[PDB]
Amino acid sequence: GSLRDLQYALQEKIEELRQRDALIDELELELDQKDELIQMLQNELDKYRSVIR
Amino acid sequence: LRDLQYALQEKIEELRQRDALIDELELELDQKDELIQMLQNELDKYR
Repeated sequence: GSLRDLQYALQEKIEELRQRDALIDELELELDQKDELIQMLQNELDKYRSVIR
Repeated sequence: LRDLQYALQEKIEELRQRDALIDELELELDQKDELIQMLQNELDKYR
């Protein structure tokens, strides 16, 4: 009764954590991609300012 | 049954931590998007 309520709440939290963890993985993946893009962009700009920056 | 309450409390705390991290990560990627846009606008001066 109370036991079942607790069991469900725990199980719910465990399922919530796994979704949270999956989201985090996707986010960190997205971050690395944007990081690489920022580098590509900065390197590209540097072609034009190599000597004078 | 105290074991279940302690277990639940720990998961609650962990969920709070996960949620805080997600907020940070999301703010970060929003900000990387702005840098990217800023850098593209800059590159457009050179093409």
